[PDB]
Amino acid sequence: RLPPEVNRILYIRNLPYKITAEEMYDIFGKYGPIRQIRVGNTPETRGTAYVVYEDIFDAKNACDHLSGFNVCNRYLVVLYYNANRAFQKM
Amino acid sequence: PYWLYKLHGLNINYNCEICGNYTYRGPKAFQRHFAEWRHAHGMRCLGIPNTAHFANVTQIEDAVSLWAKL
Amino acid sequence: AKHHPDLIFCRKQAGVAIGRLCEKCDGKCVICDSYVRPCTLVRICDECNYGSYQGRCVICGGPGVSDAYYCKECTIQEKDRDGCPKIVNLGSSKTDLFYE
Amino acid sequence: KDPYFMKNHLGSYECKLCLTLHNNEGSYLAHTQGKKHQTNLARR
Amino acid sequence: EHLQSKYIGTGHADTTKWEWLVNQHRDSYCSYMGHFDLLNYFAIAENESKARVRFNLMEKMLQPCGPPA
Amino acid sequence: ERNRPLSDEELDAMFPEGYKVLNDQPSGNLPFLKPDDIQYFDKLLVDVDESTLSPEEQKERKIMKLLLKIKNGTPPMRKAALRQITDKAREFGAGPLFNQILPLLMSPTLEDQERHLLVKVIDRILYKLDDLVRPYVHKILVVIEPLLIDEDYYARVEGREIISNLAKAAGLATMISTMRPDIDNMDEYVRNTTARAFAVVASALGIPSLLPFLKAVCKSKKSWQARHTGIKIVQQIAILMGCAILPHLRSLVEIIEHGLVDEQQKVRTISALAIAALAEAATPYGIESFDSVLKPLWKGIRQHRGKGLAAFLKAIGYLIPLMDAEYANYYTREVMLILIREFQSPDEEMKKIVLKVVKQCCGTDGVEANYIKTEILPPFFKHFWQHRMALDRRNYRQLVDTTVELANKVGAAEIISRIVDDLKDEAEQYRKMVMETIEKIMGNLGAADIDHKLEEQLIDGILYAFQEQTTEDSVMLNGFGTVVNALGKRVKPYLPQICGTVLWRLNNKSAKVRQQAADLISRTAVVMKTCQEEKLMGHLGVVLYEYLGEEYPEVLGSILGALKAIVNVIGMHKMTPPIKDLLPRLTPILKNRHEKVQENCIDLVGRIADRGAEYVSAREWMRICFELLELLKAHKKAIRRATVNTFGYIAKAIGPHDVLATLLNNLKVQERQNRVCTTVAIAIVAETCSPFTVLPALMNEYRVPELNVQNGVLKSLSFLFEYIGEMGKDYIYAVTPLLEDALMDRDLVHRQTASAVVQHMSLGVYGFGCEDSLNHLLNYVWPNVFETSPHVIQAVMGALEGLRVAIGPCRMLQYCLQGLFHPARKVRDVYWKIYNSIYIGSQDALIAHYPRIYNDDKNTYIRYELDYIL
RNA sequence: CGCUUCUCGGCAAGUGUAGUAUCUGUUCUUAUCAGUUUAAUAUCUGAU
RNA sequence: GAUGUCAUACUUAUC
Repeated sequence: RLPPEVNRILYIRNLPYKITAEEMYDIFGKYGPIRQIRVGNTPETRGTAYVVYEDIFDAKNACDHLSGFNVCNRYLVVLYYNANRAFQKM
Repeated sequence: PYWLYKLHGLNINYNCEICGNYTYRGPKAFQRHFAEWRHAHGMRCLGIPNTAHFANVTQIEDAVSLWAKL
Repeated sequence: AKHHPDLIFCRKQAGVAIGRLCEKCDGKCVICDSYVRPCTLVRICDECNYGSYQGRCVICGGPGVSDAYYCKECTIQEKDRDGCPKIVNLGSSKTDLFYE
Repeated sequence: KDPYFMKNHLGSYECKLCLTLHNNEGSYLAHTQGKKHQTNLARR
Repeated sequence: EHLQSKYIGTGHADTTKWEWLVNQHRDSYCSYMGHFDLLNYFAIAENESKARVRFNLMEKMLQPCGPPA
Repeated sequence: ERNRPLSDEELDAMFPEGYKVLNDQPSGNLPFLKPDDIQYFDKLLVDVDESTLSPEEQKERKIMKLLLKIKNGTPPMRKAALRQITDKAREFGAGPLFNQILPLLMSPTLEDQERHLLVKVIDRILYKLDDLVRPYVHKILVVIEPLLIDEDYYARVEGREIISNLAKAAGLATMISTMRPDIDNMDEYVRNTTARAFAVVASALGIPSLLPFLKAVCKSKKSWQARHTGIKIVQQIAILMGCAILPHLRSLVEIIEHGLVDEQQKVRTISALAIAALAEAATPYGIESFDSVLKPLWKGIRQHRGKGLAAFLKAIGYLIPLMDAEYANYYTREVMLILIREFQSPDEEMKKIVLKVVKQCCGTDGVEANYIKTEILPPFFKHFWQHRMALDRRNYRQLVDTTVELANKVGAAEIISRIVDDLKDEAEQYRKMVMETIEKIMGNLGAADIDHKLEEQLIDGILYAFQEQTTEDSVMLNGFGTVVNALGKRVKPYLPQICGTVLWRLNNKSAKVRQQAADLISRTAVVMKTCQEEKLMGHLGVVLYEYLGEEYPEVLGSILGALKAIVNVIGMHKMTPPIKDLLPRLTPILKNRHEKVQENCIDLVGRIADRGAEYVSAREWMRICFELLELLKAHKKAIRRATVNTFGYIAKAIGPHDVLATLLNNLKVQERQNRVCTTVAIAIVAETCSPFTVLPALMNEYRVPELNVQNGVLKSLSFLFEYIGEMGKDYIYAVTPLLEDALMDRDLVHRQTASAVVQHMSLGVYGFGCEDSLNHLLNYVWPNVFETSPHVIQAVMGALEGLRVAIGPCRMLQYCLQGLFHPARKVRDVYWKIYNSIYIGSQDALIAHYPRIYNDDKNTYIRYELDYIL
């Protein structure tokens, strides 16, 4: 029993730019094995990242436990990955 | 077009015995021509005044009976 | 309720058992589903509140928290003098979301 | 420069030649190409 | 369907004039029997008392307009 | 499909630029068919090619093709297929529809969602196929039979609703004729399903409609299986209908008294179960009707032992509160020894029946507390308080209810002295059951019987149960809060010992331990103000103000709830975490995408706006009002109700001049649940402050050429009128030209909003002498009753029901005049519905407003009583 | 020599359910009689 | 004016 809006990939917005890969792997890997993590390296895409997990239930438990996580002084938000919303800049 | 003549009720033969047994190709067209100058000029020859009681009157005998009853 | 057109009420003989509401639907009316200007409480039937059905929500059906009451628009339009506003059958509402 | 497409009082598009309505701007530009629009352009 | 079976006198789309007239006469008889002012007016208009007027109103509830058609 | 592994190319193709890594298709656009489901849709892979080779049954293949859009298609495609199947259910027929739906639902490789969609399609095609599924009644009853015995409650409720719809559509003779060979079947599960279906049909069609058929099925002496199926159907009808078989209790008891006398023990057990269900359904009732049932039951319970004796003991325990005081005292004095002798029974069903009967055996006078504490409570503590009873839910809840009944009857201290030793055990389920029993004993009886030698041990056991929690259940925190509320001032040498454990649990590697500590601090927040503890609460608030950096959002929401509980239990302007250093600290906390944490932040912002509005420099509120528009459009139904109150409090504090412009600018968003929430917030701001200051501005949003903004302004005006009520008599003339111009628009949504605003103005200004504006609104809403939309028809019906109560039933009868005898049936049905609504609203007022009707030839319709004058 | 205050110039809010108003790809110049239905049209069913 | 496929937008303090 899972909603169809959830997926294996999760998007993070308003992320700190001084965060390293180890801190992101420790924050994303707390709910399960993370398959991949891509951080933005563009001025138009700064503060956003995409974390794809190996399991769908682990990705849902990670997305349920990352919306509003305590970070450095920004309001980071975790949301589900959408194909029509990620390609809005093109 | 045939669809605009079939949906609006056109191409339907109607006989009006008041105005010399004229032909009408629509019920709404006959209702619009009933309160007109031609139907009033046809009804003025029989002596009936142009009122609202003779709107749906078609035959001359029924209109004469409605004029004599009032 | 007014949102789901397939929801039907009991419309039975209302006794002396007062209706209850859950925490998710606290303050809302039974018919108009409004939370402004309450005027009269809801009277449940004898079959809708018996045994394990006592102290339950009339709209949702879970555990009750507060007392159910109707708004002023239902008391002025004589809508509270009808039968018991208890939702018995649940059709196309909160059923497909649990399986998905 | 289309002299038939106008703006209504509800934030929509209206074709007075064919007397059609369109909610968004993407449907008004796609309504010029068709059978009824060509028939209204040829009849007038 | 169920509204005509639960509350009598509602009506439907295929309701005749005789049944509606009988329902209106029954509602008028119930309003005359319920309200004391109409019963007092009916007792002051005739020479009978309130009990005879109530018995005449109760005996006229069965087919107040006549046989149906 | 959703858990399948993907390659690197599929992961790279689903990501945009600017990121650094740290035949098989049937007829085209049909969805993917399963390899095991290529039997029902085997005729869809080939082309149709309709050219003099297309029978009617090939159109039924289209009824299969929409089924291909219904099983595994798109949800808009599934909605379109359901609409095409419901709109064409009479034209397609029930025959081929049932012949295509019966092997699809009977597949051994189905799923839960496909079965739910098939049940929804069968329920949706049941309203248009009335009086036509009588040959197809058995084919639907054979598919709906295992749905009532399923594990899920929603599927069982859907099967019961489908059985009730089939019983309402097929009548009573066809359901009795179809289930007549289904009673003497060889399979016991099919016979039980047929008995449950017959009980559901008897509950949906009435008890005397199936009472002589059930009496003839129970009185027939041909086999024990038919009598057992009839007794099971009677037991299911008694367990389904609680208080509905109470007038029909004597006719059921006269049929149940004929059983339990044959040589078959199964029929006697079924009759005892039916008698127990009839005693538990109508209780306290059926005292005189059960006098002839206790005499064989006592003989069967005293002469034999086994499952039938346990069923007779359960029936006696169910009928013992349904008797008098002397009868229950005589029955309890002769059944306590049989209950004590059955305590060492190895069977689980007999032990569950004994635990269910022990709760009803001691519930009134007659049973002394000393004998129940001496000879009943030690065997109940030695035989039922085990580890295996906490595994099953039905064996744990009944044991907890029996323990609560024994604590309410004998005493709470004698049960608390024996239940405190299992609180520090190694099992989580037994400790949770002991904590739930302690919470029930503290809530029902209290803690006045607990002395000082047991309260510290109970507090230590509760601390050991809370500190050794492995699950996410809130039973232990609720039990600790109930124990603290029952203690009150007796927990005064316990607050430092709890604070040292709550502060140590906030710093750990796990994330659920800090959330559990914050929930325990929030549950014990009201016990500190009544115990003269102000420094500990001020220390806990200063700790929670700095402990908001927990990375888990479930711990941050619990910390926010604990801070809100500490701010509610203490003063708003006397908190060591003051409002001047907390409201800017929660302004980035309100932008969280969580459900409970954002709702707690919105509740804290509303409390800080309602109680501490003088603690800001009138600048952070205008910045938080722009963030309040982003707090809506959430699927929780809790933050959207508090954001409107927070916006109303901000408009009452900082003046309704800045939030109204933001609410008008946020009304043009073209998104669901974002325009109604801003309209509700604007209505709450107009109701909290003066409604006149938002009066021309609401007249300005209709001036912009937009349909959504005008609809939002009309909804805001209707909600403000509904919130005002009697105060809308002065704002009716300013809204009357807007309601007159909104009803003449071509859009039906604006006309429905204007009809709702007119209904709110009629229901609010009823009885104030404003009938002219109500009549002017009714004269424009009267052509809006002929719409085809159900929402517009419901809005017109609400406007008519408001105008009948505001302008009077005479104006409603005059507006509905000359429409009952109309030639057009589409207007005559609406006029008859309006006349029925006016008669249901006011039936006595239609006598004086009735028109004068002349007398006919055979009948008379002239009212001669009201025509006479003195 | 150091500290503090004021002013000026440059530097991704998603999913599921209920209904509804529009164009976009298209169809009927079959001439009478009888039946169901429609306020009246339209449509369907059998015989030249 | 209707039909049947597709798209857009709207409503009921729906979740």
